[PDB]
Amino acid sequence: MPLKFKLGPLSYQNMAFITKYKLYPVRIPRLDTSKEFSAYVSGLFEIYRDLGDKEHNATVNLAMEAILNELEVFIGRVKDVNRFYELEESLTVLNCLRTMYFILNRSEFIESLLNWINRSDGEPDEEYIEQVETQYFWKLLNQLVLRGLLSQAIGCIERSDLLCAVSFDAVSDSIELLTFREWKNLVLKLSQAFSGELRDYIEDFLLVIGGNQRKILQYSRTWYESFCGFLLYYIPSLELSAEYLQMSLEANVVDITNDWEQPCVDIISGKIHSILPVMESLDSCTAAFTAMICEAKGLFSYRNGMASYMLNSFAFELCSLGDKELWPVAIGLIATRSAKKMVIAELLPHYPFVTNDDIEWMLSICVEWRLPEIAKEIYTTLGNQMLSAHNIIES
Amino acid sequence: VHDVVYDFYGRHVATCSSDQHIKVFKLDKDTSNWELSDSWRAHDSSIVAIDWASPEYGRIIASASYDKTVKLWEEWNKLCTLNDSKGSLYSVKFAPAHLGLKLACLGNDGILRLYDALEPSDLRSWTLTSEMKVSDFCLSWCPSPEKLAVSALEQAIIYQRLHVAAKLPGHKSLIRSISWAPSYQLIATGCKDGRIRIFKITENLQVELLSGEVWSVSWNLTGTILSSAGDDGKVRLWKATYSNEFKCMSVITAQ
Repeated sequence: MPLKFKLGPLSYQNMAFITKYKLYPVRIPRLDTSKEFSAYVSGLFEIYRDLGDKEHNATVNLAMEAILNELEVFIGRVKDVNRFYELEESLTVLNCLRTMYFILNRSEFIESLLNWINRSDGEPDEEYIEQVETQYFWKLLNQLVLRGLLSQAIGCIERSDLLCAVSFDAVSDSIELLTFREWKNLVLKLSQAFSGELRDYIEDFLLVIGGNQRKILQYSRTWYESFCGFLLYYIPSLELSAEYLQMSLEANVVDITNDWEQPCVDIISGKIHSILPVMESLDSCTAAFTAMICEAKGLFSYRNGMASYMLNSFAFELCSLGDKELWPVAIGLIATRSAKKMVIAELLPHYPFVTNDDIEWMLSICVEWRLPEIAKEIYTTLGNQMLSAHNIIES
Repeated sequence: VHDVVYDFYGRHVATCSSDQHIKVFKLDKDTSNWELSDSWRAHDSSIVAIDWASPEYGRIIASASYDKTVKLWEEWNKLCTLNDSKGSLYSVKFAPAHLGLKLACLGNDGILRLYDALEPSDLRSWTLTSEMKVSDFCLSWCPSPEKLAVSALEQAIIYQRLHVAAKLPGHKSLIRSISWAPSYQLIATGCKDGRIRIFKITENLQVELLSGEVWSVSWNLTGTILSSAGDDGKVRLWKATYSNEFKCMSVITAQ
């Protein structure tokens, strides 16, 4: 049988007539049916419109807050799933990009780290209870200390503490504790001061809290658990970035499975760009908008710039979407000055205007963008509906 | 059922069934179902072509059938009738409003008819024909330099100003759809040799080709998402990479 497929504008309607005689209307897969997504866009676009402007540093990192927030919020609106899964995933990738180039001190950074790490849909919860000594406890004990999850760690230690308690007890006094450098002293004083095969597992654990690279790789189960571990327990510097990230990757490979893990590596590597083509695949919108921040911090209609490309190609999504309240975003984003003019000039035609206010706006454009050909004809639909009225009042 | 089209906005949709009469639907701004506006029997041979006109003038439909005719229709009710052909017509499409209101058809014969409807009164439905010459084929217009692409059996030509100016190389079999990128401009075709080709024209020609038999190909207005549909029994949609090779985003099955 011979299919056939005609296109838009969508807002959920493309036709698929075939062959017997049925007419099949159909939406563009993964297309965002407007939703509360309509609200999210504008919210970013306000962050966008607010940035027109050291001072640049601070202000940027702030706008990152804005953006990050705006996405955390939209993600809720959704939970209350596909669209949720691949949204959350954008978040963690993007929850990374902040921790690495948008904090530069000592307090806020660790938070974002821990944050970025555990918020990444990783929950041993059913398995905490599936462990309730032996091997399994030890592996887990440390995995918690790695992901910075200290209160959890302790909680699960409460199991069999009783029966060198003098050190155990002490360790908890220290784990409860985290200048921090003074901390690591106390942690080692104890490691060195320091009956069976269990007695051995114990020294290990002390090395993990002390930051024994070889060991933060022993009880680490995923390249990022180590990466984090190091940062938290070994020595916290970002100038050691590239080396923390290399050791970890030789130890335990990365998942091609989850389309989030790889991107964050590239974030830690400096190779940013390799983010944006993945980002789009998840949500074209936020990708276009992370692209921009990046550029902030740091006749040719494309390959003008890489960030200036997901902008214009995101605008062109909305102009085939139909949301009358998002065009002020399209054209807002879109504004070479003579080129824009020719682009605006073929877009404005398709604006779904209704209110006199809507038209009050559309004109507000023609003024600054000088598209007189565009108003003249408007005047004719407007002029016409008026005549239709007169012709009905006289009757 | 050989064709189905859209108005300038996306509300109505005209369909020429297997049955000589041509339906026209529209969906309610209230609930999304597709409702019938009118249905009437014009030509005798199952219609194979259809287009809507630009609203710069009003609301009009052009049909094309194997009764060697093409007719203009307003609100519906017939206006004018074109019977220059000595052979059935296979395809029809209104030129882009940007030039005005002209038309172009193609049929079994080989006559590239271009009926231009004009007048300083601006409102007359009078139409004289400017035609020049080169089974299954079709044709497509370019929106912006008055140019249109044409598909014959296994061939693909590009005319300008009726003055040939470029041909599209490749098709190893009978072509089936021709679409001009809404805009350098680019064209797409659904060949029978079982593959989709995207050619890129500047000011010359290139190609970026992706692999049953392809049948119908479509663009949208922006994001320039292409539509391959074929005997595979599915529909695929393509976007452009940062570097212009097209890649498939997602697929729809009719298993």
